[PDB]
Amino acid sequence: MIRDIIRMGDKRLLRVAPQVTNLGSAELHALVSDMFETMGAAHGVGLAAPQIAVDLQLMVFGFEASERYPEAPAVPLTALANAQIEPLSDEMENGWEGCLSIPGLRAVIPRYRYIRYRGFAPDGSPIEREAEGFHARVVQHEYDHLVGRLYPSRIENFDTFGFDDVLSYD
Amino acid sequence: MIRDIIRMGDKRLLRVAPQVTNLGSAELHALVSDMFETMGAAHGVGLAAPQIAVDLQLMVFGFEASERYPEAPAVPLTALANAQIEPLSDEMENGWEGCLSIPGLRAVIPRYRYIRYRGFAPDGSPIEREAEGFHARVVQHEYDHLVGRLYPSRIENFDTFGFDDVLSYD
Repeated sequence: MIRDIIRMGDKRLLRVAPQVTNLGSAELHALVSDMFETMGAAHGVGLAAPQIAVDLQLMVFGFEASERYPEAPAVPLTALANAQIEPLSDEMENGWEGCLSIPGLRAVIPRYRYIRYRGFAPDGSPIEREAEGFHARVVQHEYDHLVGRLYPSRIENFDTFGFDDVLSYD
Repeated sequence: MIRDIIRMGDKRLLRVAPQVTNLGSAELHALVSDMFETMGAAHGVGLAAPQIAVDLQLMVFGFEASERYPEAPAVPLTALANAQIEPLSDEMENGWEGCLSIPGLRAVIPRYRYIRYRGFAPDGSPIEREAEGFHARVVQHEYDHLVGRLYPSRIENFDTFGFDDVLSYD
């Protein structure tokens, strides 16, 4: 079932979400399944549970081909609960971000180029991966949602913030 | 003639506009007349020339009744060239701003509560006024456009930034 994606301005995206405590549950599986479906219909690369108004530390992401990027490399389809993130270097990198809670817009955002993230698959088994570049950016972006942060508050260069159909920054 | 209002992301809003040097001209009068017409059709409270892609230090503003505010007090219909602004106190005040170059959105922005602004009416006669509150905010906002600045880059509290139909901040 496709959920409504709530848009920026909705208090519910400002919350710090509590942990997922029903790993392996049929309820949790139904929720993630809805998440992938919603992300897919909206052509997202990632989706955080608070974006469909569920106050949980849960995100889905990944894709083979993005209509949106387009030529970002493939990121594996992942559902990850109780995400915690550590950078593996100080190196930052600028890239375009957008949000389905913010349709039409985009901006350039510095993120860590190299991270390890840790958490749980919905069946309860542990996930830990090192990631870089676009992969790492997506997971940093979705994580911010879990902690009530959106991308505008990370913009350093405001010249790069605008509507997707109007921007012409490199 | 109603002009297209260009939207955020358009490089042309990032420019520092040169002075108006054709005061009293029929050309300048036609341009301001278009500006008021455009502002009116879009229900704006102010409009800066760069927002219709004319690279000049010129702004129009004012209204009796705003659909948008609504209950802001009346600000007189003013066309002002070569605006220069000075604050008359250090007192800052938070209020909602929006932009027709940014439709759907709004945020709370600190501005000086008290300013003097100076410049020229289109016939060339000098204008200098002291203004406060909403009046002052409008003129500070339009001025930023002349210097290639938009409101996101003035946001301090990102919780207050969102879509007009979704926000519920006080």
